[PDB]
Amino acid sequence: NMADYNTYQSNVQINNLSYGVYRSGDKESQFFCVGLKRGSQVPNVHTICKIDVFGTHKQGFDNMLATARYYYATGEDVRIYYKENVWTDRNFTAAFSGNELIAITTCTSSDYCMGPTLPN
Amino acid sequence: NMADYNTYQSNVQINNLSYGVYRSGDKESQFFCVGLKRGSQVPNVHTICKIDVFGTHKQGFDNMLATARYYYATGEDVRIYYKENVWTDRNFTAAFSGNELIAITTCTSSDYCMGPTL
Amino acid sequence: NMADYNTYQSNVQINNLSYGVYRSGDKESQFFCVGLKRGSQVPNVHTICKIDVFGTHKQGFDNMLATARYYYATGEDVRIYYKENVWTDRNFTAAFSGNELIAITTCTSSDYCMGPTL
Amino acid sequence: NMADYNTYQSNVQINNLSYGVYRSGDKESQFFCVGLKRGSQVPNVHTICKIDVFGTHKQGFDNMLATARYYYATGEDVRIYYKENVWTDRNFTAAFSGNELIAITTCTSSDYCMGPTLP
Amino acid sequence: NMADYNTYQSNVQINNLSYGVYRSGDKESQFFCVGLKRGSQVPNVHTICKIDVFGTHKQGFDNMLATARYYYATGEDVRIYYKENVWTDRNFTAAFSGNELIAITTCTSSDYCMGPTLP
Ligand SMILES: CC(=O)N[C@H]1[C@H]([C@H](O)[C@H](O)CO)O[C@@](O[C@H]2[C@@H](O)[C@@H](CO)O[C@@H](O[C@H]3[C@H](O)[C@@H](O)[C@@H](O)O[C@@H]3CO)[C@@H]2O)(C(=O)O)C[C@@H]1O
Ligand SMILES: CC(=O)N[C@H]1[C@H]([C@H](O)[C@H](O)CO)O[C@@](O[C@H]2[C@@H](O)[C@@H](CO)O[C@@H](O[C@H]3[C@H](O)[C@@H](O)[C@@H](O)O[C@@H]3CO)[C@@H]2O)(C(=O)O)C[C@@H]1O
Ligand SMILES: CC(=O)N[C@H]1[C@H]([C@H](O)[C@H](O)CO)O[C@@](O[C@H]2[C@@H](O)[C@@H](CO)O[C@@H](O[C@H]3[C@H](O)[C@@H](O)[C@@H](O)O[C@@H]3CO)[C@@H]2O)(C(=O)O)C[C@@H]1O
Ligand SMILES: CC(=O)N[C@H]1[C@H]([C@H](O)[C@H](O)CO)O[C@@](O[C@@H]2[C@@H](O)[C@H](O)O[C@H](CO)[C@@H]2O)(C(=O)O)C[C@@H]1O
Ligand SMILES: CC(=O)N[C@H]1[C@H]([C@H](O)[C@H](O)CO)O[C@@](O[C@@H]2[C@@H](O)[C@H](O)O[C@H](CO)[C@@H]2O)(C(=O)O)C[C@@H]1O
Ligand SMILES: CC(=O)N[C@H]1[C@H]([C@H](O)[C@H](O)CO)O[C@@](O)(C(=O)O)C[C@@H]1O
Ligand SMILES: [Ca+2]
Ligand SMILES: [Cl-]
Ligand SMILES: [Cl-]
Ligand SMILES: [Cl-]
Ligand SMILES: [Cl-]
Ligand SMILES: [Cl-]
Ligand SMILES: [Cl-]
Ligand SMILES: [Cl-]
Ligand SMILES: [Cl-]
Ligand SMILES: [Cl-]
Ligand SMILES: [Cl-]
Repeated sequence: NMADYNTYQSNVQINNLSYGVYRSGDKESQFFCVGLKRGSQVPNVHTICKIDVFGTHKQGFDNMLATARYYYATGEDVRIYYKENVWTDRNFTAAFSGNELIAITTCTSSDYCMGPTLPN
Repeated sequence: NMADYNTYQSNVQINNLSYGVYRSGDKESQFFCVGLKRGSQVPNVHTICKIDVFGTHKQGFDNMLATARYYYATGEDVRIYYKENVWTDRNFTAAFSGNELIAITTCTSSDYCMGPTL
Repeated sequence: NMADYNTYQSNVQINNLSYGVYRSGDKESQFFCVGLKRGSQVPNVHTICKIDVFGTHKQGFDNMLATARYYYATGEDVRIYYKENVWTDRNFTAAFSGNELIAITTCTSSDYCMGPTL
Repeated sequence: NMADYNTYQSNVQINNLSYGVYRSGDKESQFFCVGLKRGSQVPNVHTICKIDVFGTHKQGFDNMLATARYYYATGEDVRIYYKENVWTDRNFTAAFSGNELIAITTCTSSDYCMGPTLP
Repeated sequence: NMADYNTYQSNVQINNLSYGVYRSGDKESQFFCVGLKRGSQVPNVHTICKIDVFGTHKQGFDNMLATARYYYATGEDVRIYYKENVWTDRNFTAAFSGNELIAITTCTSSDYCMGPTLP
């Protein structure tokens, strides 16, 4: 069991994207946020964010951004691994969410995406 | 609300892009500007720039550039958050604008774009 | 022969890609993994990973990611060089594998891929 | 007017591209050059270059290259701002030119390219 | 002439690409190699490599790689400038080559590629 990989939404698509610069607390940050759909439906949790200088995992901001962007471009089916209730900037969470983006993997069927699932 | 996110234009397209290097004050800078339209119309503020070593927020130059270029390439509907009357180099502002680029988010209808609204 | 180039699969395709951030041991890491098919079949070794701050070769993370993603986009025949039984984090291996990604070369025919062979 | 923005070619296309590594003096450098055309014509200035550790603006090498490469790909109309008589290495300028690349902007018509112009 | 720019092959296509990590001479390195064709033929020197921590010019590894990947993608006509027999790790040379990548420029036709040429 990988820590932080037990909260995911599978077979979703990235259909919105935000990227910006922002001062939060006392730090100048960059952030991006993905908006999620599942076909014509909107998943329960639909907005996941990553911030360069805040979070449980500060590494990989540029790589995650490029990855998100590619998937937004193709619109393909992906699994999004995320972490709930991370951001405490109430201004930020009101506008986007408290969710922190952890990983994105691809799917090869309505039923299977790459990466760990809750056993079983 | 999010500081610096109260000034924006929704459902615009990035129909022109400028990138260049330039000496301003006594500092060597990089800059890019987006030119905007809303359909056949030109909005109030239509030129918005970001500069690597100047501005209210200096971070994110490369990621903001890569992002603007993506949207220039697709011609898709976006919202642009910016900050007014930032640049003090009067040669620059005359040629482009005094507007600093803060964020770019995507839009799915004339109603909804991602990010905070007022 | 070249150290670490004795183990490979030729003429497979990358049909899935994983990228994420993860704490392993005491380190904050990035990883990505390619998932492999050979046509419609799954090959013996089907999952190969690279991690920025762990491995036989920590260099080239961004360039290896960029390369994988490229071949994922095209779906072309590649030959993949890898090192088995590298990762010792048993939560990682169970979720992906213990194979470390060493190199990716291209293929012009079902008979030839670039790079050393045994 | 912006200092280095008086010299430009409008509504051209980048139809050739060079990139390489080169020792000039005792300084190891990278350079890239754009080759220009105007539809079927070739403008007065047809070769323009940027070098990572030489020139009037050493910054923005990676971004300028990515920008030029993109425009090379789409082959679209751009405006090119440059600086003449920069490069002192006579081997380099005989091989390419003495022109330094300052900026690249896009054009939405034959009448308009983004960026300043003269009177 | 430009030092290191007198050895080249014009109007070739990059038809193969290798990228990997590797330990040589007790240093941890990245390398990539382009493989070349000329139409239905294979030029005299068909494999040219660049290595991040070794070579006559160690700069520009990411930019050269990105450049070579682009031309692998398009399969278009290019001129490759290289330097011969630089690599001394015989494992590597037997597997790939001993040639170091110096520059890549684009061609408009079989008469003209960008960059310095011999008379
Ligand atoms: C492209 C450009 O405009 N560059 C100029 C920058 C930018 O306008 C600025 O960084 C964006 O915020 O500004 C430069 O001039 C500033 C500098 O001389 C500082 C010196 O401390 O003063 C600034 O004015 C301040 C002033 O210091 C405060 O007392 C108070 O009045 O606020 C004003 C707000 O501007 C100058 O604008 C710079 O070098 O930083 C000149 C650049 O050409
Ligand atoms: C993602 C992951 O698996 N990370 C683990 C890493 C990687 O397996 C490793 O870096 C791959 O090269 O390994 C970690 O555990 C190693 C660490 O405790 C070191 C301390 O010296 O010991 C390693 O085992 C060695 C051992 O040191 C040798 O004496 C001999 O027994 O061989 C083994 C072979 O590995 C541990 O693998 C790490 O801390 O780097 C744990 C990571 O979670
Ligand atoms: C991929 C690879 O082959 N790496 C080897 C490198 C490169 O071939 C080299 O950098 C090419 O420029 O070479 C290594 O061995 C060199 C090293 O031991 C140095 C010591 O400083 O000597 C080099 O040969 C010199 C020689 O010392 C001089 O007398 C004169 O002949 O110049 C030559 C230049 O080739 C060795 O080639 C290295 O570690 O740098 C071994 C690498 O595996
Ligand atoms: C944290 C969590 O709830 N994870 C669930 C996930 C979400 O609950 C769900 O997506 C909320 O929108 O749902 C998962 O299972 C899904 C199925 O319930 C659905 O019928 O089909 C989906 C694929 O199209 C998906 O398999 C999921 O997204 O994987 C299960 C997961 O643990
Ligand atoms: C190092 C060297 O000899 N370089 C030559 C080059 C090579 O010999 C050749 O590429 C080996 O395959 O050949 C050059 O001239 C070429 C002609 O030999 C060829 O018939 O047509 C080529 C264009 O398709 C080209 O004109 C070259 O590649 O430029 C000359 C170069 O110095
Ligand atoms: C974008 C954001 O929400 N930043 C906030 C962070 C993050 O919530 C945590 O770092 C999450 O781990 O927490 C703070 O206490 C901090 O570190 O300054 C306040 C800050 O404003
Ligand atoms: Ca051509
Ligand atoms: Cl754990
Ligand atoms: Cl979890
Ligand atoms: Cl949400
Ligand atoms: Cl993309
Ligand atoms: Cl304006
Ligand atoms: Cl496997
Ligand atoms: Cl010229
Ligand atoms: Cl074209
Ligand atoms: Cl245009
Ligand atoms: Cl060869």
